[PDB]
Amino acid sequence: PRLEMDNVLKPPPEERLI
Amino acid sequence: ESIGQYGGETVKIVRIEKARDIPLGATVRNEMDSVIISRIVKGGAAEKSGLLHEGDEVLEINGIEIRGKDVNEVFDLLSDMHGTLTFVLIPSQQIKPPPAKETVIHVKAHFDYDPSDDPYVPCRELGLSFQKGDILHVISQEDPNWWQAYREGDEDNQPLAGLVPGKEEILTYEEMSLYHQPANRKRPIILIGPQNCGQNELRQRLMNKEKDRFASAVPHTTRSRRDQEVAGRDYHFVSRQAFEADIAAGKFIEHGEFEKNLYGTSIDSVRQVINSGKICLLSLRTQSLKTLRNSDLKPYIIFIAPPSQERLRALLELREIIEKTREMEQNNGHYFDTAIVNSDLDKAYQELLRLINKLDTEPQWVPSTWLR
Repeated sequence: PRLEMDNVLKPPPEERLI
Repeated sequence: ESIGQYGGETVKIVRIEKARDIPLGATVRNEMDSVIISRIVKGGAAEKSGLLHEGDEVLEINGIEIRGKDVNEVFDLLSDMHGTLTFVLIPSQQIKPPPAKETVIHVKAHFDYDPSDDPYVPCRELGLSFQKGDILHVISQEDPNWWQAYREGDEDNQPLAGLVPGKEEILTYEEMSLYHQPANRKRPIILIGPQNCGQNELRQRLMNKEKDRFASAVPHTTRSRRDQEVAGRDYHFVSRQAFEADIAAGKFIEHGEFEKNLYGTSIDSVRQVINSGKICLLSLRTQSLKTLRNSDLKPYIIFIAPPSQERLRALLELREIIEKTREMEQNNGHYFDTAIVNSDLDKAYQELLRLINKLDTEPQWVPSTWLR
């Protein structure tokens, strides 16, 4: 398996308003 | 203003005015230790200046080390800042098209949306609520999954746009047509749903227990190729510019970032697997289903779900069950063909296999647009 491709499946980093 | 660095790259210095207790209108996400400008909100100082771009890394602001900070710290910090803000940036490597005239699109909502009930909302502070019949002024669709919009009748001086779901036109009845899976052109089996519901497990169990039938689309990466890796089968190893160009050219089904490198599955990657006579196996985030269905890949999407809340408690940390079931309330889009309630992997696998096998003998209903 490709370890990296399983990671990008996880939800993207939350954003925060500046 | 630009300054060259001894070891690193060339940095970019921009100056934007900030008003006390008034946000610039830009959002930041953490990618590893880095702080990245992830989104420019219309109606703020950040947008008007045109000095900040999506993908810009923030190294320093007014002498403060920003790199290494959690975005929650960056949030608290800029909330307490005002006056001229001097940014030190590693300029974005993304490729946005030449500035188009601001095109507004006015829509009427036929569904209710409360962003506080949305787990997927990228920046909760920017969530814009609306009800059936509300008119929305969609200022930006640059992000197909999150449109920037103002709601007509919003009594407060906004002044920033809000984020709303970027749904395609879903009708009440969608016209369907039968499609027989050709013998030598298998439909890509695509799995969606919550994270820890054994989805990744079921894939590998298919890829291994029936190695001859299934295959995986060769993804792209910006990561330099390693020693025991082949430039053909492991990844399509490309430069960051090439990857960024392909992203803009709509060449990717889904792409993400892992450890300061980009990874993604291209449309051609899947179309090549289809043409081999093998079954393409692919896990996607529900978000990426939009790009997927708009191509002629004729995918067969299977929803992988956990059991009920009570049945989940029987099998079972606590923050995980809350997250799954919350994602399950949002499954109402129903773009998938069939759902599989994974309680036992062996029970789920056999049902999964049975579904995949049945495509050989039994024709399926697809949107009529796929055949016409």
